[PDB]
Amino acid sequence: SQLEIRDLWASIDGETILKGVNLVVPKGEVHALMGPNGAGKSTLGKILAGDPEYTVERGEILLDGENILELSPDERARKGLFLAFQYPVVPGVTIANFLRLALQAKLGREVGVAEFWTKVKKALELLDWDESYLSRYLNEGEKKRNEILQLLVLEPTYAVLDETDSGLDIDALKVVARGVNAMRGPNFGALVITHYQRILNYIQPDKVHVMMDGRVVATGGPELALELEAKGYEWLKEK
Ligand SMILES: [Cl-]
Repeated sequence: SQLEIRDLWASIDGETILKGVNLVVPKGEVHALMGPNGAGKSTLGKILAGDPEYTVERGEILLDGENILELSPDERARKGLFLAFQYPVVPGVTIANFLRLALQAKLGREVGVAEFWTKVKKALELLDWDESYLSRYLNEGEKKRNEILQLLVLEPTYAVLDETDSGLDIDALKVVARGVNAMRGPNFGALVITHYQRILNYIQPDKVHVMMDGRVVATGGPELALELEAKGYEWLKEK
C-alpha cells in the first residue's frame, strides 16, 4: 500500500551522503521531494533506481511490503517501480517500435499489434496527443516526452521522477505534469524530485518532503513548497 524509504544511510566515493532518510509515499498519492542541490534528493532517486555506484550502509526500501534494495533495476521494475528504457544516439527507430520494445521487456513476452496499439491509443487519449507522434524517430523536452509515453504504457505502480534537470523549462515541466496527472489514481503513487517549486503548480502534491544534509528535515502540504519558493532554502534551514 506504499513505497517506503526506511532509515536509509548511503555513501559514494567513500563519503556518506544519505543520513537516515525516512520517506513514505502511499499508493494513490503524489508527493514532492525538494531540497538544495547536493543535499541528497537526487542521490536518493539514483539509489531507488538501483545505481550500483552507491553503497547502502543501513536501511530498507519497501515496495508494497517487500525490500527491493537487493533487487536489480530490472527486478524492481518487475515489482512495479518505473524504469524507463534507454536507447543510444541510432537512426531509423520509430517511437512506436521503441515503445513496443520497452513494453515487451517490462512484460517478459511478445506483445502483439492489437495489445500494443490498444494500450498506445489509450495513453494518447489520456495525454491528448496525436498518433502521428509515434512515427517520429528516436533522437530526431523530447527525451521527456518519450519517457512520459513509457510511463503511461508500462503502467508502473510507483514512479520516481527527478525533474531537477529540467530547471524552469516550462514546456518540459508541463509534459511531465500531464503524464503524472494522467496516471493519478488508487493504483499509482509518485515522488517528484525537484529543486524549484515551479512544477508543483502543474502537479499538485499531497505532501512535500524537504531534504537537507542527507535527511528529511521538514514535511508539509503544498504550502510548504510555496513558502520555500518565496523565501528560499536558507530560510527553512533556520526555521
Ligand atoms: Cl543530491
